[PDB]
Amino acid sequence: SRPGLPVEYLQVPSASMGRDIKVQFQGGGPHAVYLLDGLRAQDDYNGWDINTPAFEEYYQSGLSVIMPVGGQSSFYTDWYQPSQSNGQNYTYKWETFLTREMPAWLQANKGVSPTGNAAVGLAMSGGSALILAAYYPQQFPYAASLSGFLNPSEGWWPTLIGLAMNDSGGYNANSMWGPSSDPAWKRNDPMVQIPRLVANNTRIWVYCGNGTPSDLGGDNIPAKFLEGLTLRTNQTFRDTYAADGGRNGVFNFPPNGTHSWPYWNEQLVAMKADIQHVLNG
Ligand SMILES: OC[C@H]1O[C@H](O)[C@@H](O)[C@@H](O)[C@@H]1O
Repeated sequence: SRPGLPVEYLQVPSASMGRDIKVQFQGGGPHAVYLLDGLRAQDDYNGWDINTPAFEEYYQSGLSVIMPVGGQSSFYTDWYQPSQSNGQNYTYKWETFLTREMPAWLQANKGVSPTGNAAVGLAMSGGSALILAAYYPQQFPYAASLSGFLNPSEGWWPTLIGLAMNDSGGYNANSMWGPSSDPAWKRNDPMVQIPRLVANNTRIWVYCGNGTPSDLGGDNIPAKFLEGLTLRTNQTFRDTYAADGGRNGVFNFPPNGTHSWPYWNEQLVAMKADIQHVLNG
């Protein structure tokens, strides 16, 4: 990162996962932007730090920046069981980590507020961000989804998500939310949870690109299909939000936008003033 940036790397114990979770962190205010990674999340650095100047862009913004590290194919959710076939030796509990363990550690050690924050996700974690806002409104009054999979329980989505998770580290969607008919699928479906976002008055920022090249993952899915379905589902989400009385959203579907880190970063920059005004202001 740019010289002079007070960027830290932390080891935050997760009791629920029985291991330490690495977290990249920049201070600068009591409230924070949680920057969530995609399907191919690595164990060294969060994709936002690898691919974008996020820390530099939010330096001296009055907001802290939190980039959890790890959780390949996790959907930032609490799984039913260890991923069956790839030999995972514990159960992912990333919702517990993000909503309890991590904010408790950051509050106790640094004074970061557990409440009044923003969740910003892309691709895999676009839906995660909205789900976090749906069920933890005090923690996340603001959520952004950038090229997110916003109707994971519908139609071919469980199949596509299963394919993409397998293509990213051999993870099993069935171990995560059960068979596609299990209640966990709808529970974690932003489209289904729109009325929670409306009643919570969540400030939502929803971007979606189209075409190629793509950083969505799921490269094992026939060319162009995931990229187009992601757009169509985002458009349906947009229409449904309005139909359900939603009145606190920004929807950015620029025709030249792609599902790629450069556009996701452009959106992160574009929403900065928006987050500042909503969270601080
Ligand atoms: O996400 C934050 C959670 O953990 C914090 O430690 C609690 O103080 C509370 O603010 C919340 O239950």
